Amino acid sequence: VRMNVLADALKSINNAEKRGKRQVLIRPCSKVIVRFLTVMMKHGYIGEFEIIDDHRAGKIVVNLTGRLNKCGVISPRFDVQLKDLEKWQNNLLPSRQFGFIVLTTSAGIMDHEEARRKHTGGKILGFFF
Amino acid sequence: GKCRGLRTARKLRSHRRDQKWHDKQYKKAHLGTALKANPFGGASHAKGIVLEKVGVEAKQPNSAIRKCVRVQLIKNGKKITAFVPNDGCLNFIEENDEVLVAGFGRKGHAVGDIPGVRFKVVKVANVSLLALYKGKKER
Amino acid sequence: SLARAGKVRGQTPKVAKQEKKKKKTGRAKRRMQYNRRFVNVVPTKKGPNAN
Amino acid sequence: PVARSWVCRKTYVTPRRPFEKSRLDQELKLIGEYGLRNKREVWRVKFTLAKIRKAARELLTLDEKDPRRLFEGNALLRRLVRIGVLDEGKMKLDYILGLKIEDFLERRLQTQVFKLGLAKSIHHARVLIRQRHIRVRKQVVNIPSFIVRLDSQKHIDFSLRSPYGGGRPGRVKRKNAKKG
Amino acid sequence: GGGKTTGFGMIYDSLDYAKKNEPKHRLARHGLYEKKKTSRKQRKERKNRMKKVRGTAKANV
RNA sequence: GAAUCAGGGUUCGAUUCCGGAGAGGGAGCCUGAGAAACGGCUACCACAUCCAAGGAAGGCAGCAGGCGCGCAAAUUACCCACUCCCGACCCGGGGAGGUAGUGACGAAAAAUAACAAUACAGGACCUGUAAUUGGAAUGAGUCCACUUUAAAUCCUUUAACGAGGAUCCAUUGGAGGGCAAGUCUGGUGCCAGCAGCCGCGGUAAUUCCAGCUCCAAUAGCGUAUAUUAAAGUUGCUGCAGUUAAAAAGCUCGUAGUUGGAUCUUUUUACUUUGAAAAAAUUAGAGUGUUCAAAGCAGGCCCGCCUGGAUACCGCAGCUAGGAAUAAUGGAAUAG
Ligand SMILES: [Mg+2]
Ligand SMILES: [Mg+2]
Ligand SMILES: [Mg+2]
Ligand SMILES: [Mg+2]
Ligand SMILES: [Mg+2]
Ligand SMILES: [Mg+2]
Ligand SMILES: [Mg+2]
Ligand SMILES: [Mg+2]
Ligand SMILES: [Mg+2]
Ligand SMILES: [Mg+2]
Ligand SMILES: [Mg+2]
Ligand SMILES: [Mg+2]
Ligand SMILES: [Mg+2]
Ligand SMILES: [Mg+2]
Ligand SMILES: [Mg+2]
Repeated sequence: VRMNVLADALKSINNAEKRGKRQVLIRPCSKVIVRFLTVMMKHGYIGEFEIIDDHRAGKIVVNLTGRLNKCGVISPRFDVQLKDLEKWQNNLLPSRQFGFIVLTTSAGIMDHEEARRKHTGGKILGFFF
Repeated sequence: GKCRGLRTARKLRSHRRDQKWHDKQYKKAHLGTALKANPFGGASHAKGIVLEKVGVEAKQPNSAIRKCVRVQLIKNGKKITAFVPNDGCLNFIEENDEVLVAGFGRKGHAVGDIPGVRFKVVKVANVSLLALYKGKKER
Repeated sequence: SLARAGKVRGQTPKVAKQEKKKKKTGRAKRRMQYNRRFVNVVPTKKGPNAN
Repeated sequence: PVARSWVCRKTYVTPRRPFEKSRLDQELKLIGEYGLRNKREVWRVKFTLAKIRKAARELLTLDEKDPRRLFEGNALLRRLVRIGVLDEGKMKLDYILGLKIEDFLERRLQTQVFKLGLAKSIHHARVLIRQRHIRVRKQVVNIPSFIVRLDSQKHIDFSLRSPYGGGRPGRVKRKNAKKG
Repeated sequence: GGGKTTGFGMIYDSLDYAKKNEPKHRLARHGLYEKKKTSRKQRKERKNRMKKVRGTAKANV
């Protein structure tokens, strides 16, 4: 069955990206996905996304700009210290110039450049570039 | 596929330890059966006694007579066959002559066109066979 | 039949060596290898032991 | 138990491929230009550079306000400049990665003897070092691989006991005059 | 390269002090100290013979 | 800790530091603060030593040495001077330790020529080639003396000599392809042989045996064997499973593993920080051991100045912040 909601969300965004579609349904909306998409949206890879409330786990319609190469998840959510973070950088990211590893730290769901500034580790959710 | 979950280290470590046995280089270096079966006994060299000069025919398409010696070891009494490498170095060896043998290149496997022979003679009566060949020393 | 052994090495006619000039050894031998390859830029590739 | 130290390291790494003609000719040019006796001396200088680069690439990955990057980065840069392989205009950490091994071969004593006109050839310069005719400021040096620091660049001079700088000509010139 | 050698110097106040607090090989380099001539192999063979004899009869052994 | 190593790893650690163990095998004890002690006793087993046959004495996995075993490993050397230890002790003792010898285990440095003129070749005044010539420079070696040190030896220093074929002579492997380097010459004729692998040799052998040349790395270089990388051919990162090796005949099922969304926009796990963590080794700072491997030294004109850093040290345990993620807990017979 469905064990991981974030994985089915990012696989469906990734499949619609290479099909060249403009919009995509994301079924069940959790709050972890919403906090994941905003980090993708502040760095500007996706457009505005509409969240639909249906008195259960809702749906999200996402506008795609056409900028995304690959949004992936990492399973399990390995705990990552700041010592080991740069070894995840050259295994997930295509370059040191762009791309982000998304962490969930105690100060919230962060990309990896923000976690160095805040000096905290966390569990890894996924990545996008 | 493979289990990925965060508590599956025992399943992964034990499955690995079982599946290490299915290749040749791990199996022969950890059973000890092959260590029991080579006559060196895990050593690189051994001294023995030449019992007999033997002629070994080369595997086809090669058509020569490979000059070898039938050697009984001093360490454990195992009888082996060692090759005598060079043009006419069989004439330096006699019977009841104490030689030093070594491996022959492929770490226990048979080499070249000589069937069932995996050793070669190095020293003959405390004199290296390369020196008898080049005229450096004498018997 | 272990009779014929050392046959070709015995039937080789013996040719003594020619006592010749001492080879230079050390840094100076590398001086020759640098000169004979990178200073002689004559037009022309042929190998160095070609006959 | 004994009061002996056993700390030792090698100074060269032999290359992974034994025979590629691109690399063989490339290491031959450094020998002819700089009068080196064997390819181990090319590899020793090549190995010296790689340790500096591994010390460099480690420090490019830390952030710019870490104390260890500021400390060991500056102690790496100052050691490169006082031996002259790096300019004081290029005092940033990234410029270590642009260096070549010809900069360290430029700073041998055998190189800097010849490029001050004290010798006639770079093959001649290595001979004058081993025969104790060259001094740095007060020390006779018979080591051609002496990396001469930038502070003691001025002080390269002929020796005092040497016939080329001082008195007492050599035993060939004397026993010629002893016969006459 | 020659020219320079470097050592230690030790200037005492009066010579009886220099006989008092000095190594006895350093005083023997100036002809003052006289050690006896006996190898320790010769001196250890004599000791083990003395342990086999008890009493005043060690003195002639 | 060591070797390898992009990141992960894999293998090793008898071996000079810490801890343990045993003194031929076991067992029992005395003394003492401390021993189940073995350069202490007491047995028995094994072995072995003198003997007048009545008896007596034994324990090198201490330093040397010898035998044996083997592929496999050093002098029956000098000394308490340094380091320290013990004693009643400033004085004695130390095969601890130190110094020499044997030492291609290995590691660092570094000779075996340099120049000039000719003879020549070139290149757009510069350079190369020579069994031509020229006197210039030095060590190797020999060797007084100092120094060194317990006394020496070696290195360092300096006289005396010490180079032309500078005979004061550089080897080890190769030359079909992998893979740097010859379709040279002579012999052999599927023979002798080579060859890690594919291969070569049966009368014109680019591969054998030799000569000539040439290549490679060089005071080192082959060879055997363990092992690491190569190996994404053990796959955590990272492998495969239609037909190449391979998904159980099918379903149930306990462990195990993994578990939907939900809330501010109790115990833990996690994350950050603090302690406490043996040095050596590693990383690394400073410093011209003549350089370098090293070493912890040193530097400046009566003495003065100055170093002997810092990091790292899985996990577990401890400490204070953080509260996303992940478990978990409170009021439903209201007890
Ligand atoms: Mg004990
Ligand atoms: Mg024993
Ligand atoms: Mg006992
Ligand atoms: Mg003993
Ligand atoms: Mg040995
Ligand atoms: Mg000792
Ligand atoms: Mg070496
Ligand atoms: Mg020589
Ligand atoms: Mg080849
Ligand atoms: Mg491997
Ligand atoms: Mg790899
Ligand atoms: Mg495979
Ligand atoms: Mg099949
Ligand atoms: Mg089926
Ligand atoms: Mg959930």
